[PDB]
Amino acid sequence: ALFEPYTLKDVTLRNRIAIPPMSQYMAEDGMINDWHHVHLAGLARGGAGLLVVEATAVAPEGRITPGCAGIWSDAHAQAFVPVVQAIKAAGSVPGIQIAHAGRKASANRPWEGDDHIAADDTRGWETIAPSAIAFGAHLPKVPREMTLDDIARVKQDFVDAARRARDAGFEWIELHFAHGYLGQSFFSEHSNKRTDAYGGSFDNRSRFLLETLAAVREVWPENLPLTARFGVLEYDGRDEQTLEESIELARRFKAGGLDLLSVSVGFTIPDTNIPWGPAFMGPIAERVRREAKLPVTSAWGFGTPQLAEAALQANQLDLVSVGRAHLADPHWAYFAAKELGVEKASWTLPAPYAHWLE
Amino acid sequence: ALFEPYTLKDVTLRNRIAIPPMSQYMAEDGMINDWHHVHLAGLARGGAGLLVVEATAVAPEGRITPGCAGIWSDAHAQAFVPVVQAIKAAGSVPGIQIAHAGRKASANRPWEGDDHIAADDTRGWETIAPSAIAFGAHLPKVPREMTLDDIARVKQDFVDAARRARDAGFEWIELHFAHGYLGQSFFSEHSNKRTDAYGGSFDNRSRFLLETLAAVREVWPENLPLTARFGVLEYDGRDEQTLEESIELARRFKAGGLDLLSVSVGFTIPDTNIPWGPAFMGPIAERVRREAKLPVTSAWGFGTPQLAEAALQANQLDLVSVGRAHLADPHWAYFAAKELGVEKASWTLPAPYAHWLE
Ligand SMILES: Cc1cc2nc3c(=O)[nH]c(=O)nc-3n(C[C@H](O)[C@H](O)[C@H](O)COP(=O)(O)O)c2cc1C
Ligand SMILES: Cc1cc2nc3c(=O)[nH]c(=O)nc-3n(C[C@H](O)[C@H](O)[C@H](O)COP(=O)(O)O)c2cc1C
Ligand SMILES: O=c1ccc2ccccc2o1
Ligand SMILES: O=c1ccc2ccccc2o1
Ligand SMILES: O=c1ccc2ccccc2o1
Ligand SMILES: O=c1ccc2ccccc2o1
Ligand SMILES: O=c1ccc2ccccc2o1
Ligand SMILES: O=c1ccc2ccccc2o1
Repeated sequence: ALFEPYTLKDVTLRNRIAIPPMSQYMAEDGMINDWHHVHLAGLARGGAGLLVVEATAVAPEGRITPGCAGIWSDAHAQAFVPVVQAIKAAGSVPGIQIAHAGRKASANRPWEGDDHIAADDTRGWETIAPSAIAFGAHLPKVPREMTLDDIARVKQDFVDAARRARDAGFEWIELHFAHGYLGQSFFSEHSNKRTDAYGGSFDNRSRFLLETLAAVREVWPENLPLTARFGVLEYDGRDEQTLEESIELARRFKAGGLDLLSVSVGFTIPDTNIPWGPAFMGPIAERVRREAKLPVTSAWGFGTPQLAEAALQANQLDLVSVGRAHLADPHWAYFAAKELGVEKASWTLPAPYAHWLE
Repeated sequence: ALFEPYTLKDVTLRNRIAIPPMSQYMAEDGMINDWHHVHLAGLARGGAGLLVVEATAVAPEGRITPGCAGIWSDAHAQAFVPVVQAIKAAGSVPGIQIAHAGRKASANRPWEGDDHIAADDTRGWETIAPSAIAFGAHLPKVPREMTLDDIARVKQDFVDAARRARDAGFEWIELHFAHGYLGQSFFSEHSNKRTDAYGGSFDNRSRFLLETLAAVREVWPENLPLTARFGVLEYDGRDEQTLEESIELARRFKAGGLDLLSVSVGFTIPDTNIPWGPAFMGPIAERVRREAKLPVTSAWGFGTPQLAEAALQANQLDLVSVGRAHLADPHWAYFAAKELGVEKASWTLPAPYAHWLE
């Protein structure tokens, strides 16, 4: 099942293996470079059906860190063009995740402290969010409460980013509404304490996300998959109520033209108890898929090829996202094809490799 | 031992893992392209101490196939510059193998027949060699016997190639005197039937190789390793006599400034019986190392990390060359570091990978 193709709108993936967005923290002032080119091109040649580029900020302040990729100008977008073209030459579908880190912005690279940047560090910047409340823990900075104009500006930033992504040749877009960043923080009552149209009720908390989706849909081609990543629960002791609301929003996403949902955990606050384990998201993704009638992918521990295969056969997932295993071995799809007994497994790879590995 | 550094002349490799030349057959009219850039850069980031670029023809007719890389003009050399710079940025030493395919030239890509190109195929060309005798089998073309001017011209081609390699920034050069191509074919009595100064006696058969080495040494910096690959036996029933002469030539190579010998099998003729097996070259490489007092590397089946480690501990090898395992997994050095219990094995890789794999 892992090596059956998948067709969504006009796009066909050669298999069900997706490489999820994985931030590299190697960009400079948002501009990607040869780190990203070789990294992504090498992954595409590894055999995966879909490669989703790391979180790419729609605005400078929406980067997580000083090394995050950005697409907030045409020059930033044009930098993606040769990379997109290399992914395509390798036969993988190029996708990109567009993002805004919200209150989690202005942080250090994970191997450089992983924490909010010190006040007098010239690299740092003010963060913005639905409400002036800090994440806490290693991210204690209190964000600035967004004005209605801020909200309009960020929505337009998402539109501009999607427009650029389209024109750079991406065939698959993913709105980053997960992992506690801006979009996730608008939906969660933990972080959203607004009393205007963007806070309070379920309708109001959903509003930012739904409007951003609608605005993006105006510029993103109908025949190319339009997707999002969304944390559907927090493991914060409110899981049944949170999952119910998240599934309801997924229904609204679908009605608003969303083709597939990448199902994640919220990470909106630090005080949680996540039951980490191989493929632990499987049952959650399946419930979203069933109850919203929407294709899904998810991640965490699917680098064991048999787990990926089991998830697909059980219809918990439509695509299986495999992250860290691809940092370890960019040719993981070849490893998986062998593990699963695929005919001519070496031809998961391009000829100059496949010929010799048969 | 596999992860101890190695210093040769002014060059220091971060470990004893070498990626040997592996032809990609993806070049056009000798010019390399983004296939080679991403392929080589990705390998460099995988952790290997030394990356030797595939056989690169010193002249158009010295390509094995229409897809082989070339360095027979300054424009061909300049194309290597960004690749060399990427290898260095990744902390690997960039080397290159310069070559002339001799009677084995003008062949199809291995996945396109692997045989001599048909007479009326517009891609083909006349081959040149010490004597007009065919390899046989899948390479039945009779080469043209080289004139003394041909020999002068090819030596100068090797000099020009080494000069270009130097200027492109390579830190390690390997003369391809192995695998039945031009250099190997001059040394072997099977293929060299000349009656002039370049044939007959051991001195005469060695001459082409020794003069080419001397000529190259004039332009290749003294402080950068000067090496060659050389088939030391054929498994043709003449192994003791052939090994004795090959070791004698290795002594002459050393006296003439050779820093390290990549020990191989000759492949000069098809009628042989090679005892293929994991690390089977080990005992042969050790005998050359001992009897010529010269550092060596070799290859074939060392992708099993424990075999690589054993070879080094037994002083059979100074560097271990690992080829096909790197086509399967460009991050093989990381796999090896884990297998061998290296401290902080993930940091065999660059930070954007290592941080997450610890
Ligand atoms: C280095 C790294 C970078 C990541 N970057 C992103 C990102 O930019 N956006 C995102 O939504 N998830 C990101 N993730 C989360 C992954 O997409 C994925 O969900 C996670 O690694 C779990 O899958 P795995 O066990 O196969 O690695 C990242 C994960 C890692 C390890
Ligand atoms: C695809 C491929 C290309 C190769 N190209 C070259 C080459 O250009 N020059 C050379 O001397 N050897 C070449 N070789 C031989 C390798 O360098 C090496 O000796 C051989 O693969 C055995 O090592 P291994 O078992 O680790 O693969 C090539 C081997 C392969 C599989
Ligand atoms: O959305 C994200 C962005 C970055 C990241 C890094 C490590 C782990 C998870 C992550 O999720
Ligand atoms: O799988 C492939 C096959 C061919 C190719 C050519 C150039 C660049 C990347 C490529 O990837
Ligand atoms: O194949 C791999 C290798 C390492 C690793 C580390 C963390 C998570 C997943 C991983 O997968
Ligand atoms: O010198 C060489 C050049 C190419 C090659 C291809 C496959 C196997 C061995 C080889 O050796
Ligand atoms: O190992 C590395 C570390 C950094 C780096 C930067 C640019 C290109 C390649 C690189 O490789
Ligand atoms: O790791 C590997 C995987 C495949 C393979 C095939 C032939 C020779 C060596 C190999 O090494």
